[PDB]
Amino acid sequence: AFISSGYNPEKPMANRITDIGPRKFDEFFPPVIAKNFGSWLYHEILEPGVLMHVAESGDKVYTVRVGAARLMSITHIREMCDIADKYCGGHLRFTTRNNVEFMVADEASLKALKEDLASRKFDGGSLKFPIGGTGAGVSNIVHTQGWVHCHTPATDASGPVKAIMDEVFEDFQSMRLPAPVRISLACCINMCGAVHCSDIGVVGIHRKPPMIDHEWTDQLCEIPLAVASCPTAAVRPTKLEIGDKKVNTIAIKNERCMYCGNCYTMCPALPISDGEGDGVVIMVGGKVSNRISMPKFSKVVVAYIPNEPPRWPSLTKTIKHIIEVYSANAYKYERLGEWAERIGWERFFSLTGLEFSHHLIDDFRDPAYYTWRQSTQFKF
Amino acid sequence: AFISSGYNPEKPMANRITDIGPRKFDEFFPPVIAKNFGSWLYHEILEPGVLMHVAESGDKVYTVRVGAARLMSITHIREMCDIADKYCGGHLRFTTRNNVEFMVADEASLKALKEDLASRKFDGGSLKFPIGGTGAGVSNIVHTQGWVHCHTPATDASGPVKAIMDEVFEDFQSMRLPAPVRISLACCINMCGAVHCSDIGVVGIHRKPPMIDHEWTDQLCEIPLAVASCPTAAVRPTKLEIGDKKVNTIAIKNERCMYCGNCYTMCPALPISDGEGDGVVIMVGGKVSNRISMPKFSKVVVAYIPNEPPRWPSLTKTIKHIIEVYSANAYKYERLGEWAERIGWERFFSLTGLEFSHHLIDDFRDPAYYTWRQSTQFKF
Amino acid sequence: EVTYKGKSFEVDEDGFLLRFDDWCPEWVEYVKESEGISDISPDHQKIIDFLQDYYKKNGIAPMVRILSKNTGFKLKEVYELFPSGPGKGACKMAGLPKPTGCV
Amino acid sequence: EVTYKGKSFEVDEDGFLLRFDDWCPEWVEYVKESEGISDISPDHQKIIDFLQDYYKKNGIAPMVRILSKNTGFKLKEVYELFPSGPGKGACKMAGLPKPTGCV
Amino acid sequence: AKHATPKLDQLESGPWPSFVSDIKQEAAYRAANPKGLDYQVPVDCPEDLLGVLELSYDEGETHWKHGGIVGVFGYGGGVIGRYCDQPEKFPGVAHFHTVRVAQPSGKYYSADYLRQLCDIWDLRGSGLTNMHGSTGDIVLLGTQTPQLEEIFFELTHNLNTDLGGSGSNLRTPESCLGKSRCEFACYDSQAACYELTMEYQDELHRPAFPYKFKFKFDACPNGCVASIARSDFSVIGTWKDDIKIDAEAVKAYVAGEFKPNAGAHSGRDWGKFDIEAEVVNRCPSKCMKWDGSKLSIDNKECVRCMHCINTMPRALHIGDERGASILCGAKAPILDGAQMGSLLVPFVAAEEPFDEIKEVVEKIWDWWMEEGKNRERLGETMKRLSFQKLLEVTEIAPVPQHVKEPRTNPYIFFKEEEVPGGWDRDITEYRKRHLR
Amino acid sequence: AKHATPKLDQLESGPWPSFVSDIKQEAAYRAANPKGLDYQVPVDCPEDLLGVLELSYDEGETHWKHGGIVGVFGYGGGVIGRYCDQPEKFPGVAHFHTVRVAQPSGKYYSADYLRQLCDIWDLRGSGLTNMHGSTGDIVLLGTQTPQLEEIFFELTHNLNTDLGGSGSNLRTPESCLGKSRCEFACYDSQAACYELTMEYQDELHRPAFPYKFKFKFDACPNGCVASIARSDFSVIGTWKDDIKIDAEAVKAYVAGEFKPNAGAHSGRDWGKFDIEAEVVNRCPSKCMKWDGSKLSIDNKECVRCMHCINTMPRALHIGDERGASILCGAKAPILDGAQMGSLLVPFVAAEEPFDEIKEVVEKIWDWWMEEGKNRERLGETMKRLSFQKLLEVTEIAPVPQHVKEPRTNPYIFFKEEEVPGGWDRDITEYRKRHLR
Ligand code: SRM
Ligand code: SRM
Ligand SMILES: C[C@@]1(CC(=O)O)/C2=C/C3N/C(=C\C4=N[C@@H](C[C@H]5N=C(/C=C(\N2)[C@H]1CCC(=O)O)[C@@H](CC(=O)O)[C@@H]5CCC(=O)O)C(CCC(=O)O)=C4CC(=O)O)[C@@](C)(CC(=O)O)[C@@H]3CCC(=O)O
Ligand code: SF4
Ligand code: SF4
Ligand SMILES: O=S([O-])[O-]
Repeated sequence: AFISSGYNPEKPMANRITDIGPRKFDEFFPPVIAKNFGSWLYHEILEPGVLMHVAESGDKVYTVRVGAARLMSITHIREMCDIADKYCGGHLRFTTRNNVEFMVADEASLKALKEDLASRKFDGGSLKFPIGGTGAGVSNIVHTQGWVHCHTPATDASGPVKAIMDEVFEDFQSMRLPAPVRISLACCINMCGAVHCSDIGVVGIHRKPPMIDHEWTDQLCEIPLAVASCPTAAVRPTKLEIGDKKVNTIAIKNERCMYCGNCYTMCPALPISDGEGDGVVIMVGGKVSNRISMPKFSKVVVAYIPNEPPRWPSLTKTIKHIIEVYSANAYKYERLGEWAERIGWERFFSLTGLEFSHHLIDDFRDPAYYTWRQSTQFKF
Repeated sequence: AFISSGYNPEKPMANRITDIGPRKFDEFFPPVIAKNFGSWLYHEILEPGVLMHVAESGDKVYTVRVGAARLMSITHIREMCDIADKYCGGHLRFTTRNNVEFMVADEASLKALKEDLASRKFDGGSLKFPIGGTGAGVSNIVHTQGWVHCHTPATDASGPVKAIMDEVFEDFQSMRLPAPVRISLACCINMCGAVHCSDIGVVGIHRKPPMIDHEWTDQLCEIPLAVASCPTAAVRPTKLEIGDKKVNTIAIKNERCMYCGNCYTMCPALPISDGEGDGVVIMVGGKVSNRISMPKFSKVVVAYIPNEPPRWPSLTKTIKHIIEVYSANAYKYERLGEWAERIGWERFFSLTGLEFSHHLIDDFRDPAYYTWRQSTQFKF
Repeated sequence: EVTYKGKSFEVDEDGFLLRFDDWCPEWVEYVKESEGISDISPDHQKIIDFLQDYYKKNGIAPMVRILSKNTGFKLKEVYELFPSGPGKGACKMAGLPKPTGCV
Repeated sequence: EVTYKGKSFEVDEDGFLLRFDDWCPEWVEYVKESEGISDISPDHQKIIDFLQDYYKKNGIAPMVRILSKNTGFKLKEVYELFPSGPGKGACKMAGLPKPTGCV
Repeated sequence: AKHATPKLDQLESGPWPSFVSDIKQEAAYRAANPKGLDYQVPVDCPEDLLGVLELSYDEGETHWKHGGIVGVFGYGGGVIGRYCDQPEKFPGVAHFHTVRVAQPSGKYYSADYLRQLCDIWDLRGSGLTNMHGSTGDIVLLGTQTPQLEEIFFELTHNLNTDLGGSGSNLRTPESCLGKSRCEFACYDSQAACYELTMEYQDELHRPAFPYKFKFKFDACPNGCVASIARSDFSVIGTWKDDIKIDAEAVKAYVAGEFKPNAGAHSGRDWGKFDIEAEVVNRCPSKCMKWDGSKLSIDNKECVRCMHCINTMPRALHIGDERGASILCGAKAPILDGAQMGSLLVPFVAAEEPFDEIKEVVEKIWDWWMEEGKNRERLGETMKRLSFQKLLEVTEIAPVPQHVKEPRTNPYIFFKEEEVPGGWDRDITEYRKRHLR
Repeated sequence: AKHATPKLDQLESGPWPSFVSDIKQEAAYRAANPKGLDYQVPVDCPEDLLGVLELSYDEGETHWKHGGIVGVFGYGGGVIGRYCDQPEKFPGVAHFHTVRVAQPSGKYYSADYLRQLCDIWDLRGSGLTNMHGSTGDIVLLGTQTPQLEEIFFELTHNLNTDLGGSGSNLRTPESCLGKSRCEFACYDSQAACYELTMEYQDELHRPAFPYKFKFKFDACPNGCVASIARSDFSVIGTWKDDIKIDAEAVKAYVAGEFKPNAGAHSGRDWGKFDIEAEVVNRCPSKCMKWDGSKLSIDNKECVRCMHCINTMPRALHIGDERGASILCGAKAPILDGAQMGSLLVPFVAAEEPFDEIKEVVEKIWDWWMEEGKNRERLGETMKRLSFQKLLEVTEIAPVPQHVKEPRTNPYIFFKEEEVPGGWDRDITEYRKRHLR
């Protein structure tokens, strides 16, 4: 039973509002925020998930950071709105890692807010609003669409993220590491998000070249685009006979293909996904902050871990172990990447016990050479 | 006035001796050397140019290192042979930096050897055997052929080397630097020698694309070789009409040419040298030892210094100044490259006063990106 | 898949022709209304013609800046003619392959 | 530059023909002695023929490993036929351009 | 439809908030329809999503068809169309388009604003969202094409909110929380973000670029929005003068009254605060000094890494001469390798209405829009055409900070007008002194 | 001929030994001919060289014609022909070929041997040399082609010495002085060098490679022959066990009895030896400890950089378990950029007759000789075909020390055998679960 919103399909451009952008940033600021905007002096992390900011006026704001699945219902949003109305004057915030923050201007409200949040659970038993994600621990996982919405993934996002957070949960609620550890996940090498610049990155990979739908190559795709989309120039135009019919199609040099899947992004006739072939790689040692060392890219340390829905045990076990040895060895303030670099990647491999395979050696173009070892300086 | 050596041109392969190699390495060892081979315990640098090695047997060997122009007459070699016969039992050595070493087994011989060497001079007044080249100073300059024998240079070798050594001479005879400074020179980008891995490197460069001898291109050259010899793919085969005659020749995309001169190396019809265009670049910060830091490549810091025979004042002045500021700033044992990297290349430029031009920014392929600054970490 | 004035058209969920060769002037009339167009002016035809010429000659859709330069129609003008844009609008009506990548 | 049996040859200081086209079977006879060869056997001719075929077809002299593979003559055998080697010897006698690079 | 989900059910256990449990609750809420809503899309939409997801988990492969081109009149992007590859098996998600909605910079909301948004999505959507997309957008996950224009109308007319960006355009910009709740903020990152968002509404809604382009604003080098890694045009806050030192405050840290890093490491016993070992010796520039009573800083050698400040936020503060650096070309791997932003402008004024920043952006677009190749990110155009070209088009003179290190190779290009005699030379002249 | 050399004359002043003065003296010696020699080449040869050099200084351009192909029967290289571009103006150097003569490893000579060599060059050469070439060869600078076979005959028959290498072959190998005169030597670098030189005489004299190839032998990481920068196949000495520590000797250094770095820094006042600041704190691995009386080393974390040893050569010594590392691919810029040797084999036995080393060389040549492109250095073949391919042909398993850091990009190649189902898949099978 159709319900118009006032939109007139007959006059599509009538009453059309455009270029209004989002609501101005300061529109929904809590009063204490708006008043003390740009006049903060210092802050304290009262405990995992709780912060306090002190303004020049003496005014204080308390922040309670809570975990969230990112992918959420309007039912859940409404519940948070209820909580916000109860303790925060109807105000709330989302972080850059998709955690939720509730702010109050007094200690008593803070105490009631936290006790309430900590008590809520989903029927299935999981915590609705676990408090934490602060300081030197493991916060939320920056992630993507996976099998929930994307056509190019090689793994899921929501599933593995839940499986990982369950495994490292204690670190979401405590600050016991040498430095914060950022975990990000992406379902394909497009690396939407932050995997390429995180302490620990999980990326979905393929291990087989794409299949070629010859009947549709020249119909559905712009062949020259597919040719220009290959980082290794494995894609080339070709002609193939089919049922007394010659067609313009594509040829792929399997030996030159590294299954990036980019040709499929450009051409629907080049499907690549594979249940058994698909898996995940683990990259470690990236960072975006300029603190102490310059920002770093994460490096591939595990060439392949198979998809094991719905819990991805191998993935999670491996991630937990990496955090364990990093935590037991790194200096205070030392990011995972800084630690691995200081000790030498060969010591990172021996301490972690991770296997070093031929896959880990860069072979992509001229820059690959600079990743090799031009020195006798190395530990046995 | 032909004088045969016994060689019979009529019977070239008669009495032909081949594949004998050089004289076995240990054949001309001094007795003390041969006896104590591989049984040395420690050594001392008694003074600039003088060393002492102590063997497990208690035996001692004293070494006197002396400068040399590398390019030398048999007359000079004979003089050294005389000196060797007088004090060293007829034995002598040449170093990897083309200095000469005279060894004795007692202190009295050592005293007489040095006083003799230090007294000899060429008619023009230059020292024949200046003693030095040890420890933390400036030793001999590893160099090339220049205008004395090569067809591809963009500068001279012997001339500039003499001009430089005269300017930094005091450092050849003393050990006052934070660490040894290696100076190397090459007449073209082929960088024969060690310029690309020295504390200070001087390399001859061109600033104009090659000329094309169209009448001889297809006659004197293997065109495909010339095409494959360009790092920037500026070289391409072409056809040109000349006096009612079409010829197979070469075309060069001037805007893609960086005057490396490699196409001339391969094809005589592509001369490139130019009196006014040619000059020298200065590179600094390289090192081959694995001591403290891994080996380093030298980096371009001066895009162009014109050729000024016969003394190359600008070249020498600049080199001396670089050594001065490095010496006044670096820590003990700190190589020039280590120092520049520790303080940041921007502080190296400001302290040295060297101009930073657009030429210094790498623009060659994918690796160029990694030389840029991906961080907010920088000094004003 | 879709029928119009006795003509059968094989199309995808987005309403794009699966084959450039299956295109005919009638496809334009059938699609226009869905793309916010009532009358196909000469400026519409000019844009459609260009896309078709470029595709037949190059095997690819032209870049937006190329469409504008050759056509003389600035982006604003293009949107006035084709409300949904050069991709969803003009390319669909011209019979070119559906735009791909991260749209 | 150089004359032989009544005919003239334009050559360089190294004794190489300036032009492949100026080559003739007589050039081989004139050059041989200077290259440590008294009689031009069929094995000599085989090598000479190959170089010429390869050059006419490719515009370059073949790599040593290519000469050996196509010719069947291992490097040792090549040097027995041409004492000064495949470059200074066979290439010169075959009329190919003088080898370049850091030789 | 109702399906069995034995695999997904296992993701309902564990502590971390479960997306499965949440999707189930939304499914249950729609089925109950306590508000008597006339659902514009299948009531079982969320259940069908769970049905498809279970299938994908079973087969280990996505079940969404390739691409999709849907949208709203007047715009070229903002909606990510998607169609299930087994529409009869899961009709609830036969059409499962995503709508990107423009969010406020720093994402501060009111319960009332969010409720109105939910009300809109409840009736015309699946009831599922993403808060938020990695680019910053509010994401309305799943609806049908006929609802697209209806939602847009309600968004613009009722919610007074626009759509976000998608395609080869200027995507939705985002910033760190900045001055709103941080003592480290060197400039108003939220205002810059909102200002530029409004300034370039046309470029955002109507793709006119060779490829996508992103802006991200960090108020200090800590990089809370990760602009250096996730935006083609990164604006990172900084200061030009000295770090402010509160002498009494540092003594208080040394005395153990103030907690190191605001207590960020309270979960473990790191011993007592050692200012010398924890800050002085950790300074990358080694420009700090601790004489047993007073801490000093050789500011001219400070690289403003933030370490000392992050460690003693009560004692050490950013300078008073504030602004920002502009870094360009960050992008994911495809095609030529991952890039982070390369420093373009070391220090630029960063105060409203931020004209100096806009000027740079526009000079970059003028060049890249015309010279950039199809589907070529700015970072790749920089690699291909050179950092020198970028400097030239932005009218910025070369400076040592533009480089981490000078070039190693000698393949140097020179400008013809700078070399005496130019490049046109006569071989016959040369041949006069150098015979063949 | 006698020419004016006003420019070159200025290079006769100053302290450094003058090449001009030396060339003049050789010219004067030949003119005097005190031995009544029947000079095989122009007596004024050296004067004409000075004449050409002055001209080049005047015009700022070389006066040597392009290339030159001269040699000796039986060999493919060893002689670098050269012809003046103005032969009528400077007839003494119309032919100015260079002869490369094989030198002893480490360059230890006897006055008698050198005398005989000079006698040969006196009569058939210009009297000028290069001691030595950058590759290690003795260089006889300047002669005429008719003398080539005459010199070779005298060299082989009288001097019992061969020619060195040139062209696309195995060039003359060289080594540091090694065990002959250094307490740091981990293996007999001179013997390895001589052994391999003799082993591969054929590859050296008769070019069979795609390009040039060099061997260099350093008996320790200090790299006195610079094998890591100037040889395609670098052999650098090392030890596997602990560094030897002489407790009394270290006290003597601390006491100031022994000079730091053997007195290498005696020219300046660096203050008193500070073992903690000068060695402990300079160790890159930070694996050393000084408790005020004793120095210890965590050898498992030592990267054997040589710093501590170079600094206290009397107290610290190399280990007893000696061998060497093999690094590959160093080369100058042309074509694809400068390269240094990349670690291939971390530890290999390095004792005569050095079969283990030879085995690696030969496995490398087998591959590169066939797969290497024309004029492609090994380093470039490695870049093009991958470090993985080099490991495969040498039968070396991948090890973390083969890398300075793992790859950043995810463009990973897998061996088809490693992947379930291989690469042959049928679209119609896939199309069954994923409709178009
Ligand atoms: C295309 C697709 N992406 Fe996406 N993507 C989101 C965000 C990112 C970010 C992080 C950021 O913007 O902060 C990156 C890395 C930084 C960068 O811009 O490179 C990112 C990467 C890409 C690439 C690679 C680009 C390159 O290599 O130069 C592509 C391929 C291409 O352009 O052809 C690609 N992305 N992406 C985020 C947006 C949400 C929002 O508006 O805030 C995601 C929705 C992930 C998330 O869940 O947060 C997102 C996902 C996607 C794919 C659409 C997902 C969907 O089904 O809705 C898409 C469009 C794949 C496609 O349709 O072909
Ligand atoms: C060609 C020519 N070189 Fe030469 N070259 C000598 C030595 C070196 C070294 C150092 C070393 O061997 O220890 C290098 C750098 C390391 C490396 O092998 O790359 C070097 C470089 C080159 C290149 C570049 C090679 C590349 O980029 O991959 C070429 C160009 C090419 O191969 O086509 C090149 N060189 N070279 C040294 C040898 C003396 C000896 O036998 O000991 C020199 C005589 C320099 C010296 O004075 O010590 C030397 C010089 C030359 C040129 C010949 C000089 C002459 O006139 O005799 C030559 C042959 C240029 C040419 O003929 O085209
Ligand atoms: C809420 C956030 C901002 C937003 O929403 O707009 C936010 C708040 C604060 N940040 C602050 C400190 C600094 N931040 C990081 C940097 C990282 N922080 C971002 C994230 C956020 N920061 C959001 C929250 C995300 C989440 O839910 O958890 C990242 C972006 C990302 O991960 O993708 C990012 C880059 C990560 C990287 O380097 O790789 C950094 C350097 C760390 C180091 O090197 O050691 C410190 C220095 C330090 O810790 O002492 C405080 C102290 C600033 C203040 O108030 O005085 C705030 C409180 C911090 C806290 O709670 O412990
Ligand atoms: S980037 Fe800096 S100013 Fe912005 S929230 Fe993070 S710490 Fe604060
Ligand atoms: S490389 Fe090492 S062993 Fe050889 S001479 Fe040099 S310091 Fe001694
Ligand atoms: O002689 S150069 O080719 O090494």
